[PDB]
Amino acid sequence: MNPPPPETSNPNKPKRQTNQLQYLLRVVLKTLWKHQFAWPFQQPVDAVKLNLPDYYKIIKTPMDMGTIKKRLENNYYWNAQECIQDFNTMFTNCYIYNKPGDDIVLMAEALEKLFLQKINELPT
Ligand SMILES: COCCNC(=O)CN1CCN(CCn2c(CCc3ccc(OCCCN(C)C)cc3)nc3cc(-c4c(C)noc4C)ccc32)CC1
Repeated sequence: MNPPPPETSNPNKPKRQTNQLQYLLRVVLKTLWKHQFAWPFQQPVDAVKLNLPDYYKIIKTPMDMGTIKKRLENNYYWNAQECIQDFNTMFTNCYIYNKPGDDIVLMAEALEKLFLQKINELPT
């Protein structure tokens, strides 16, 4: 079955808002979220609904944009790099589990290229 989703809150961690984290939520995440290809990435991979019995043997660090969105909304991230790392993990998991040329891989590739375009405009 599925593991519990990644934590989206950490009560022991202090919180702050930064210009880069605001930009990651309001521009980066929002832009990817509305993309034609976003739906498969808007929530944790559900291995029982999608019938993927080996998914969590192969992918031990799941990540998805629904989790990233809640993390941003909950001020879970202290450093903007934490959020960028989660996006990268999401994309890399997709490339590891699936085969090159699969529909989902070409969708991740389009989302990643757009992610990189938006991250390039991150404010100082
Ligand atoms: C270039 O390409 C052209 C454009 N693409 C297309 O036109 C092709 N299509 C796009 C839409 N896709 C949605 C399908 N999809 C979803 C949608 C959410 C969902 C829907 C139904 C469901 O359960 C009901 C039962 C459903 N059962 C019968 C399938 C549970 C979840 N989440 C996915 C995660 C994964 C994935 C992730 C991420 N990492 O590894 C894997 C595995 C893969 C595919 C996924 C299909 C292909």
